[PDB]
Amino acid sequence: EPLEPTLKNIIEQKSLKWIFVGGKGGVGKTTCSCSLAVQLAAVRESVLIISTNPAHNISDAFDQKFSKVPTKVKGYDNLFAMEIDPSLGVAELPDEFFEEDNMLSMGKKMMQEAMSAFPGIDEAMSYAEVMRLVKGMNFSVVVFDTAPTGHTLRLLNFPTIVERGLGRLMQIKNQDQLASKLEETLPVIRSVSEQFKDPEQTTFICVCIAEFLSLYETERLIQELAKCRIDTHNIIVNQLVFPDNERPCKMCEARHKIQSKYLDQMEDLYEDFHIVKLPLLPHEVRGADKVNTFSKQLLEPYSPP
Amino acid sequence: EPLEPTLKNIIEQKSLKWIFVGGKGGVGKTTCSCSLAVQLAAVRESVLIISTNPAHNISDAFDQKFSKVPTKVKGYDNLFAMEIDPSLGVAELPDEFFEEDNMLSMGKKMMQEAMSAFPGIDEAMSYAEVMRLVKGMNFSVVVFDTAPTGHTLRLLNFPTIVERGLGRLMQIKNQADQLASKLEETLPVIRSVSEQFKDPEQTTFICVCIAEFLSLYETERLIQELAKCRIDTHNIIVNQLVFPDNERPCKMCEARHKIQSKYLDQMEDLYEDFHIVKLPLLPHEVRGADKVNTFSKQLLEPYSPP
Amino acid sequence: RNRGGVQRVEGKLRASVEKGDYYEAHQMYRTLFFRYMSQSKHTEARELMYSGALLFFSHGQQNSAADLSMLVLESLEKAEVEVADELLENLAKVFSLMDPNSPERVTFVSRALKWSSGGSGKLGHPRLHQLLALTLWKEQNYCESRYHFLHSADGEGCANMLVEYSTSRGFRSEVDMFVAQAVLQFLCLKNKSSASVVFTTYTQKHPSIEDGPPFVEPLLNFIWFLLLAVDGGKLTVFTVLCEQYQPSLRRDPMYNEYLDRIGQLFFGVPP
Amino acid sequence: RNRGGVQRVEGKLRASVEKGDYYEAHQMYRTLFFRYMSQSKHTEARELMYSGALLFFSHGQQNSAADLSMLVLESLEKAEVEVADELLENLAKVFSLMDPNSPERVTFVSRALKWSSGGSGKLGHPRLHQLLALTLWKEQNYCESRYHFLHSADGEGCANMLVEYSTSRGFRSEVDMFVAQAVLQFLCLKNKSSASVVFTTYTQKHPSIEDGPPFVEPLLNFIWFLLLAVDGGKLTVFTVLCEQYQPSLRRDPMYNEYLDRIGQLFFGVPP
Amino acid sequence: EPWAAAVPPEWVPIIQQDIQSQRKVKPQPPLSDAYLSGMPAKR
Amino acid sequence: EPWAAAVPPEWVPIIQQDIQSQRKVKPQPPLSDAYLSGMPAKRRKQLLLSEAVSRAAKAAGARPLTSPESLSRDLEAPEVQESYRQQLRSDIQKRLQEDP
Amino acid sequence: PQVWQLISKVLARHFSAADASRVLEQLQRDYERSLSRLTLDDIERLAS
Ligand SMILES: Nc1ncnc2c1ncn2[C@@H]1O[C@H](COP(=O)(O)OP(=O)(O)OP(=O)(O)O)[C@@H](O)[C@H]1O
Ligand SMILES: Nc1ncnc2c1ncn2[C@@H]1O[C@H](COP(=O)(O)OP(=O)(O)OP(=O)(O)O)[C@@H](O)[C@H]1O
Ligand SMILES: [Mg+2]
Ligand SMILES: [Mg+2]
Ligand SMILES: [Zn+2]
Repeated sequence: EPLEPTLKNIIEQKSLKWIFVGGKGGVGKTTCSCSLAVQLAAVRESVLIISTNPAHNISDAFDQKFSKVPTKVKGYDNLFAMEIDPSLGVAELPDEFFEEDNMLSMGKKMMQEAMSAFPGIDEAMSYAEVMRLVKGMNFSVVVFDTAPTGHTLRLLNFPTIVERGLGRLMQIKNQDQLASKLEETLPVIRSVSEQFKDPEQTTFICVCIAEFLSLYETERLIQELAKCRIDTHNIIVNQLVFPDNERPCKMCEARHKIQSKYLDQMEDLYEDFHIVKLPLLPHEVRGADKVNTFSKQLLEPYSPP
Repeated sequence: EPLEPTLKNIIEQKSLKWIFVGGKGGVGKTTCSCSLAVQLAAVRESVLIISTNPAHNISDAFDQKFSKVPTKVKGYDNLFAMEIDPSLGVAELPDEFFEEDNMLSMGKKMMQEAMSAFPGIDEAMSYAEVMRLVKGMNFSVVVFDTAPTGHTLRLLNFPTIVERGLGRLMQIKNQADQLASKLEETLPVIRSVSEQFKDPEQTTFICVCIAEFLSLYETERLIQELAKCRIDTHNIIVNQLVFPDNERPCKMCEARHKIQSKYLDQMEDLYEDFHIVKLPLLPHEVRGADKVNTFSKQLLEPYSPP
Repeated sequence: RNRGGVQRVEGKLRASVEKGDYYEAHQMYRTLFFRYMSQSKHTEARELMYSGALLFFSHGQQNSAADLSMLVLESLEKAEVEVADELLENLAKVFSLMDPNSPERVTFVSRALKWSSGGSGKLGHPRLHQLLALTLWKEQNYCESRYHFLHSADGEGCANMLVEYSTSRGFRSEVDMFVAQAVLQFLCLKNKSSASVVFTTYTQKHPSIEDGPPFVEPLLNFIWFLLLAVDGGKLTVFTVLCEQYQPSLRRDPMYNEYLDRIGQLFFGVPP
Repeated sequence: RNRGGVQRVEGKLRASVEKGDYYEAHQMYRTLFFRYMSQSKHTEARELMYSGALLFFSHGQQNSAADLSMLVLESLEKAEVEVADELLENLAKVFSLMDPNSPERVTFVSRALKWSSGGSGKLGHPRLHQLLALTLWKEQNYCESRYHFLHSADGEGCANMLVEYSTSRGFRSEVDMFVAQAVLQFLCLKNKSSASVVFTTYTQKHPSIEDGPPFVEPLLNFIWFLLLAVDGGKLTVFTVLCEQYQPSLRRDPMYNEYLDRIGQLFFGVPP
Repeated sequence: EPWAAAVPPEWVPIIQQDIQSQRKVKPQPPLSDAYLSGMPAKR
Repeated sequence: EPWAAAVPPEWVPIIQQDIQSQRKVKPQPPLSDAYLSGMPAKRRKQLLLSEAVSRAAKAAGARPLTSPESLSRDLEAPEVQESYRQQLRSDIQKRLQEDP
Repeated sequence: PQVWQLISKVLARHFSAADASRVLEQLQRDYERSLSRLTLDDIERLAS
């Protein structure tokens, strides 16, 4: 009667291009997103994973360091990973063998120096790389890792605000050469914006644990996404504990009852949402083989012994 | 022989004014920060908590919703809490007896509206509140439930870059005077905050982490970044530890204890000259004044498994 | 089944409220409100938020009650409910229950006024302004009470509050100026009837002011003649009155500016 | 107050490397680097990072090795180590080991050049430029190799690489023009001796270039005369040569502005 | 008087007394802050 | 000779021969991509019939009486029209021998 | 005939005679310049 507690819909919906994973910190966004990307790679032609989260962990999750440029993930023929650069791409040859456009380039260099550590620079470069990918159209689907809920919301909000600002700037401009740069970038910007607003093109995966803070922070996140009109109809409950009735200790029992309370709360609260439940594995979840094994149950529904 | 695994150093360092808490998301920054603030409130005359994280949870931690202006915490007299504003001063009551400056009004309105969701505006307004409190001085010490490592480091470095930009502007004075006067007036407070953040006796950073690969090395990276910013930090909070009972240890507890032992030994080897205070995983939700107080009690008393 | 979740949520909210888990109850209220607004059950969501806000205010849960009141405003706005006197009364009641120093009231008021017939402008609806002014006056927030009264249309209550405010704070030499200022400000806006009624009431009721339209104080006589002229709208009379009473108008420079607006608003002075 | 934790960490790093847990080993390498730099054991930290980078390269752990090389550069920068041929050759080897397309090569090269004789100038120490040029030439990346040679002080290898590059990619009517551009670009920079040697070697050794400076190509004869003239700095002779050979110079328009700098670099022409 | 014609006759008398009062009225003392609270941003 | 005086005498004959030759020689053909990689990369040196004809009309100032959609429909990439690109491929194939 | 008819046949249908001739001659000059613009790399681009 209820929706299937599996992400099978995500795998099936081939029209899906952009997938975002978010929630409270430490719920497992990184591991869950890696698992989802691994599952997708088995179906789509090419899959990318992007860690917008500063101090990126996808390298840790896959136990294989990744550069800013996408690189192939060991053990997979079409899975690629990349860690966004919070800094600007200021690398370049030291200078030409003659004078240059220094009169113009110097202001740009000062701007880069100033904005290198600007608080919003991380998400700004994330949006820049999103635009670059939209231009490239290289990977069939791209998954995202976003650390907090608030900054994920800011990133999702960018397209709208940037498009509005660009439109207003055009109106003020037509009220010299750089105008080209506007018309060059307005289409692509718009192109991504609609994609973020189109449920077919994009979707958002909320991942949470069975606890008060996690549950209600997830609720706030869902409401904010509704405000931004970003589709989302599946949630990953992570780090569940199912007591081994053969040998249930005190802490396991208490944690299980707490998780049961909040999981029943979720079930009542989130009708018409797929609710995929993931147990807390004993061994660490790191490395391609472990991540693949953990992801297998992300599609096949889990059940306690 | 090693450093005492308790935050007693933080409590006794009465000169301490600003306390930051950070680390990998979900390790317990909010709960540990609340516990530390509760402990301090029993010593300092008045302490404050600020939820820098956009998704504020100190309300959830204390089971008592807090406004955007400091408010006393239920069950305490001198403990205040607040949540940073995610928006600018858009709500106001304008006058209408005369024509208004349409150009200036529209410019300010559009600026604030566009900047309302602009990234870092959370950090920008957090810095604004930092300056407001520095002028206010009303509170003895203020703790921050900082956002995850990245944005926290961005915020911490913000004073340096803003001070440098103001210095550049002073170097390029007018080469609209009310704007110049305002810019000149705010320099001393920016300088004061920048200096304070750099003083070990004035401020310190508490790193909180769990016994796992990702959390451990995220904490390591954060520590190195703080060293780059020269922000003092000499104590870590290992959180959510598990100590299986000798009687009936179950499979999951056994494996998790093995993993945590490995990574905790790693931490002990890696972080000499740090007070590594260890907190267990309680069997009940840590929410509400009583639960938080009980949890904080052991945050100062060196915990030892039965 | 597919909808039993909402009912179970509501029952759990009731149980938590009985238990006193006020913060958890507030969270449950927010969730229920969002779900209802999803189903376009706007009226039910608004009623639930109103009841919850009143309940939290009764228990002193100031912040939670304020948040639920804000949600009430969200329901009214998103549902585009036409202004109704009962809704204004409810909003004023909620605003009364809030803490005067808590900034949320401002945040609330600015929102509420905006919702109330937003087409008119920042004036909102005069009825709501009158209610807010009455509430503030009962709370002795004389500055804001006077502000709202001026934006209101209730001349009589405005005059009574001004009389109390003058007898409380103003100096002996300022008694007329208050009403004059108020009257002048009332004419900075197009509310001449309010000016007439408030001036009449202030003159009659105020003990320190002697009765009789031919007032002893030159300033009161000037204001009375200015009201009569505005009734006649004769620019020449207005200029004559302005020139003759210049020493009195100089008692406060702001008066001059008001006159200018008045001249524009009632005597065709060029912009 | 240390208790031998660093030694235990080092042992664990060794064990992890022996186990084939490369990523964890790289993490421990970073940790050890920072710990050592705290103790100011700059030389030991640099040696450890260099060895680890070589090890990771040997096993194909590209990104980890590149990160460790970046750490080597960080150690050199912080320790303010005077440039020495051994360190430069180590950096050259490390760069050679990196993957050509990865931007990390660009970043590492830029940082190394900035460090290399950082106080001398923005060009960087010629030895590093020459080593990078050789490495790129072996890679057949003629563009960057030529760029570095131009910035380098070596002409002989530059001349040979130019000969090979022109033969492989240059057209029939461009053999002389390649060396012309190289010589003019060298001369715009103060390194005139490099221009002389590269011209001599390229002309002597290029199969399609006849021996004896009196060449068939008028442009090459012009370059010869220009090299002779710059030795004396006679502006009138320079102008004579420029005007007379204008048809040859126009083959590449940029040549014109190049000559301009020559005039002010060696003939004292005002800018 | 030139202005007397504009105003209706019954307004005329009081005005002179008012004028006469304005010719003997002492300077206005400083205004109470309560009065000051009644103006916009500019006071 | 005017400029002969400034230069050393030994250069003058060679300069004379170069001057004579510079007129007999034709201009330099377009630069190769190889050499084109040398100069600073700021200033650098048509199978699509629809694009080519549109560009030519815009440059010459010509305007089709019918909307361009009709013209595009007429040349809707048939084999006979793609004989255009086959002829271009053949032309470049013949010109390749000039400098492989 | 050759490419010139291939272009003129479609041009004359909707262009004016003078406009068609101008477009054709501009196309011919562009073709000549492109042949001048040719390089060893152009072989790969035109082959596709
Ligand atoms: N099902 C699971 N079983 C066991 N450990 C898990 C599971 N899911 C996640 N973990 C571990 O829990 C820790 C937190 O998870 P993870 O780092 O993926 O979270 P996150 O959403 O990326 O957090 P952050 O907000 O810090 O980016 C990591 O050690 C991860 O390996
Ligand atoms: N010692 C503990 N014992 C039991 N539960 C704990 C403990 N510490 C934290 N928790 C719970 O773990 C979850 C995560 O902790 P918490 O929310 O305080 O972390 P955080 O660092 O503030 O999170 P985030 O970075 O996502 O804002 C919460 O349910 C918290 O109640
Ligand atoms: Mg993560
Ligand atoms: Mg937190
Ligand atoms: Zn257990």
